[PDB]
Amino acid sequence: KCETIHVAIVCAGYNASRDVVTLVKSVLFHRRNPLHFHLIADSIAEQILATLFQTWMVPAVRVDFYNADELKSEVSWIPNKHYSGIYGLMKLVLTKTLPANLERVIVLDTDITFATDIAELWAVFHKFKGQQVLGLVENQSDWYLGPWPALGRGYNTGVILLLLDKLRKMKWEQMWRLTAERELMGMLSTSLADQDIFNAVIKQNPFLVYQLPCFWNVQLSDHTRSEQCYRDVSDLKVIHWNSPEFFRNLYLTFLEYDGNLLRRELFGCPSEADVNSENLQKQLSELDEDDLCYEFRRERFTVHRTHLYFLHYEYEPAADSTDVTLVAQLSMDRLQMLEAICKHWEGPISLALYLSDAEAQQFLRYAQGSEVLMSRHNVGYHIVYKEGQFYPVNLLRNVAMKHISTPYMFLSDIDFLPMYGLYEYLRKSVIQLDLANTKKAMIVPAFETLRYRLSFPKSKAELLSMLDMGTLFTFRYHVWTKGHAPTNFAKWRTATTPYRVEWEADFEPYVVVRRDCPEYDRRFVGFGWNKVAHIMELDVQEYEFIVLPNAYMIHMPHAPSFDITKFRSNKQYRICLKTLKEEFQQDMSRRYGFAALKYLTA
Amino acid sequence: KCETIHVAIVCAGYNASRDVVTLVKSVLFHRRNPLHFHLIADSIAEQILATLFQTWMVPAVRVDFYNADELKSEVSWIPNKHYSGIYGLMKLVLTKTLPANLERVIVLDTDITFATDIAELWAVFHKFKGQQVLGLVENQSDWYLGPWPALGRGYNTGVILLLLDKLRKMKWEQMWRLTAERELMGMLSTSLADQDIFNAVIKQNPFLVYQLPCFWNVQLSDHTRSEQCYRDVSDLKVIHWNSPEFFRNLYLTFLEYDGNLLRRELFGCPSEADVNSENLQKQLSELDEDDLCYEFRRERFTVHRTHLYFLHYEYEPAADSTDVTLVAQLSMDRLQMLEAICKHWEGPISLALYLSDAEAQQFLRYAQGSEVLMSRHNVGYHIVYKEGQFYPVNLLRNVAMKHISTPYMFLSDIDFLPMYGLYEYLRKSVIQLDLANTKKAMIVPAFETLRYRLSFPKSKAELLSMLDMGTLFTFRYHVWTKGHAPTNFAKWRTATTPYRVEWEADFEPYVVVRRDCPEYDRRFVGFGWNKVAHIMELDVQEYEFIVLPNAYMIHMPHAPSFDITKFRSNKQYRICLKTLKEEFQQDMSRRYGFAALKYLTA
Ligand SMILES: O=C(O)[C@H]1O[C@H](OP(=O)(O)OP(=O)(O)OC[C@H]2O[C@@H](n3ccc(=O)[nH]c3=O)[C@H](O)[C@@H]2O)[C@H](O)[C@@H](O)[C@@H]1O
Ligand SMILES: O=C(O)[C@H]1O[C@H](OP(=O)(O)OP(=O)(O)OC[C@H]2O[C@@H](n3ccc(=O)[nH]c3=O)[C@H](O)[C@@H]2O)[C@H](O)[C@@H](O)[C@@H]1O
Ligand SMILES: [Mn+2]
Ligand SMILES: [Mn+2]
Repeated sequence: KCETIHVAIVCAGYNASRDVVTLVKSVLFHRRNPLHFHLIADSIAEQILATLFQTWMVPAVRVDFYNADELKSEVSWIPNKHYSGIYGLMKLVLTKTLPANLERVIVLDTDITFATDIAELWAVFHKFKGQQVLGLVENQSDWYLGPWPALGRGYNTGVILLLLDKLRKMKWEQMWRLTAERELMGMLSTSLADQDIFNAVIKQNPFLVYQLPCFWNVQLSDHTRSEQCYRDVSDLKVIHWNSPEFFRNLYLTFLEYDGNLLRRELFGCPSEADVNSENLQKQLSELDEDDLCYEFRRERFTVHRTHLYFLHYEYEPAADSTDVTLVAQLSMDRLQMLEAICKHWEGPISLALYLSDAEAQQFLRYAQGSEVLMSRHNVGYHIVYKEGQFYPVNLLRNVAMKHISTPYMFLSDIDFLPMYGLYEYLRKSVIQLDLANTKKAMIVPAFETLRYRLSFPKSKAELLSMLDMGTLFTFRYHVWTKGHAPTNFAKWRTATTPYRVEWEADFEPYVVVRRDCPEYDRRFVGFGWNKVAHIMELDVQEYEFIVLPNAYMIHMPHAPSFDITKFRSNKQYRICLKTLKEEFQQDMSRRYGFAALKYLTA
Repeated sequence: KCETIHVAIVCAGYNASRDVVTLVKSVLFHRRNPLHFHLIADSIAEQILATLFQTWMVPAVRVDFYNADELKSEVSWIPNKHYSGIYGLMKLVLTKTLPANLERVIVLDTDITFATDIAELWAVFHKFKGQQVLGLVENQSDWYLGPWPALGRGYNTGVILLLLDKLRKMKWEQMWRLTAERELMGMLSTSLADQDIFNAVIKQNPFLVYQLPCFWNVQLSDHTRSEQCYRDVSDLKVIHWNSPEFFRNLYLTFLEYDGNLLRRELFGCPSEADVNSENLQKQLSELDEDDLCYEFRRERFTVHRTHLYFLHYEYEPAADSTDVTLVAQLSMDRLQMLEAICKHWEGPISLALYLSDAEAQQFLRYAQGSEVLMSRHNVGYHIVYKEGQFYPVNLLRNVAMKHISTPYMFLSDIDFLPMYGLYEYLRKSVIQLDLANTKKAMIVPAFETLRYRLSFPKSKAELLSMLDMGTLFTFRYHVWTKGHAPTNFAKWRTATTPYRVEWEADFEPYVVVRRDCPEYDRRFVGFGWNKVAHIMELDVQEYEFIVLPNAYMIHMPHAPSFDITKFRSNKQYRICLKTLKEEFQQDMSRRYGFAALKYLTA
């Protein structure tokens, strides 16, 4: 009843990571038995998938990872032309990689979707007889009908059933190696990668292959002409999207399905105790539900499913080791800023987007449909899926900061447009002020405007002229000047060299710091006191606040978010935010003692 | 295998409508057999549920409605104090209301959630023996332990299994009527409404009751103390939320589940042909997928699940029959306007919100947590659930217009704040201009501002002064003046009486019209040409555009929506919008002929 079903998936890259996320969602939507995933992945995919499954907390799912690079030398001698690359040749060597104590496994591809319970496919293992060990579905295309030799139409490696014990007893490694060498002696190339090799083995030993029903692998490829195979669309099971209305709706069902709905244990089967799940349960049990601020404390320890590098990412290390990454976080309603930011900052960017699955797909379509975003590869998109009622601003900031590729980071905001050439200016400033060997934070002055149509200045003199004419203002000039009052804009107007300032109450500048800067406090959600706590923690750790003369950023106006609108620092939210501020002050007093006394009167 | 399962639900009110939506979602998430819902509902709930199920298009679900008011006289003689009111006493008379050809039924309450397949509960009907006909779960509270007499702890009417044929053969009506009369001779009142009466029958004839397992009705009431009943939380089936962490997560699973995922047919069972579903399938099949504008044409005919009156609504007819309803539509990112609008317009408001299920719950929490929104009952919230990629602005406008309660409607916008007292001014203007007997549209001048902090003028003179100082501008003054150019603001500055204007190219004012105004064209989605087509249709039907002297509205600035940002009338969206404009012009030429020739050069 609770028999563990083992699924082996080969993943490599960010696109493959998204595809395997979709496949795992499809499998979990129909599962009824414990699942053990064996992910053969390179480091790029391994980090993403490990973080995703750690934060996902799916009950009765055990995930293990295997170094795909170590297997490259196993297939480095086989030329390949399939778009999956060398990683497509690794499904042959799974018997060498998977643990020796495993008997049966279901090998899948990243472009597979499940419309039925995977236990039904696992039950097919009971029907194997004789020496049949590879459960394969006959190819639905005329590719092998005349390519690599195959039996009949050939078999498709999109879904495979393997009996590892029998393959190991029969020395599958030597068999497939000899078959591949013999085929490559004349073919000299592979058209469909290891799949072709599979067919070659099927030619030599047809008795090893068990022909599964066609509806276990519905290949929607070009010129498929398989209408008879899926004539009964109601009873279709597994779909393969190998293409370079019901199917579209089914795909969109899982592509936009909420993954947090999968955090429910399997009935009748014990769930293994995970450290993160146990910690979350203990912390939530410690919280008092009678307290009026229960929601905020619950959101503080809430673990959000995080998908690092949601889009393709590339980066090259800086030769001078002084590179700076723009760090910001945003929700969906701020997407219009992104392109503008990409037009101002030419350096690496690390963003944390708080999107739902539907919003994640909308953002993916927007990014793939935008020339500006597709022309830039050094922008890191880390999607933190929505959960709870409040906006985890500090959690998003921590996610963005932790996954940068540069020694220094600028803790900017998505609503702020920087000046042109600020990237090179900060790269020079870190060398000039020697931030590597000192605890110094370089403050970038913040300005705000109320006009959407703005002629962005190309120099500091033009910015001063615009300030004189009343078009621009210092940030929060009309509401709360205490935030940037210690910036000393009056001295900044005529300053030609960076100058040090001192911390004051409610100070919250925008700082360029090192990679190892202390993290934000996750206890603050929504709007208010988010950056004040971080600036206080910076000051208590002996950080020197330095204002640069020739740097500035302008806060473009934005409609109030639902966070502000609902919890506009009034009534229950104001009381809870004051309580959180008091708790943070108490923790500051306890942790550092004498060095943190001056913040009590702040 | 495909046996039809009949579920009887009593619904009354908007809160009950939301609850029954949640219950239906919970039932459909676990169903495996055809479902036939019998909804005993009053007109208020009947309209909402009929529209919701018509737009929902759930396969293998047959919904029928029964007049609950006609049954009131059947229980008008029984005093009741339960918060469900007289509608709570109707479950007794279901045998009188349901069709005589039905044998077995499952009676549910609006506060029920299903965590297991309802076919499992329907299979319990096979286990009935003897004269046991009411499948009930013993009450889990000490309410009946000492109230109305009961057997043991009593039985809970949250979930009932009825054999209608046997009840009719045994004359259940007379039995329960006599039992209720005898009990009320001494009790004189009902504490738990018909439930108490049920228990009384259980006292007289205990052999009629079949005691279901406890986990078929898990009552989470106050002082429940039933930990033993749900000690195995993994294998819990039906939850009753009769209260005035796993349970919370389970409730939020269905409260925020996407209902459009339920539009999948049951495997192995034929689906009945519905007129709306057939029309949608035919229209989508007619559309060419090779056309680059496939998405827009698909969205044109897409049927969106509509939930009329998502919150409690009250209204009183105007004595003079000249009342005007502010009609507007908005998405989530415009919620901050609502309260402001409620501070300006004291009359009835009809709004159409394009929210997802999670966004619907967020809006419900915001509205229940806001004093301004809870103090106003004449605001109609019609939620149109998200589907597709584009914003159905015209569909939302049609939904808002069609469900107003007043003879006249103002086709305003959510981004526009009206002047104080505009409600009474328009109520006087409709009488002054005699819009009842003439085809006249009263134009309200539109202005825009770029400053979020605005001192709203209390008179026209102050508005003129603000215009002179450059603080305010006419709407789209800096971008596209053609939209409100025919408004003739120069004449409006000194005008003291309403004056007629003439239609011009791309004219798009904001008009007060009658209830029977022609609807918007649903072929336009996103942003662009949405109101131009409606104004052209108004002009081609001989509507006189009248500008009022002492009326104005100010367009508060807003961050660009994702619709503008992505499809900012550029590239593919611009081409598709131009194509839609051309098609609308062709339809205008064909439908009216000579009277529509002047729009070709527009
Ligand atoms: O730096 C500051 O001075 C202030 O910045 C924000 O306050 P504010 O800008 O008024 O409010 P938002 O516009 O909601 O916050 C801006 C930042 O939050 C993000 N954001 C986006 C969308 C959303 O709904 N909520 C939200 O907080 C934006 O992407 C951006 O990074 C913080 O919430 C304050 O705690 C802080 O004092
Ligand atoms: O009112 C008008 O005359 C014009 O409104 C919009 O032009 P614009 O104001 O630039 O764009 P929006 O800000 O999208 O229009 C305001 C309306 O759009 C609604 N809205 C809200 C949110 C959203 O995502 N999309 C959207 O269209 C708002 O609720 C409000 O009713 C349309 O693009 C024009 O076709 C229409 O004629
Ligand atoms: Mn901001
Ligand atoms: Mn607008």
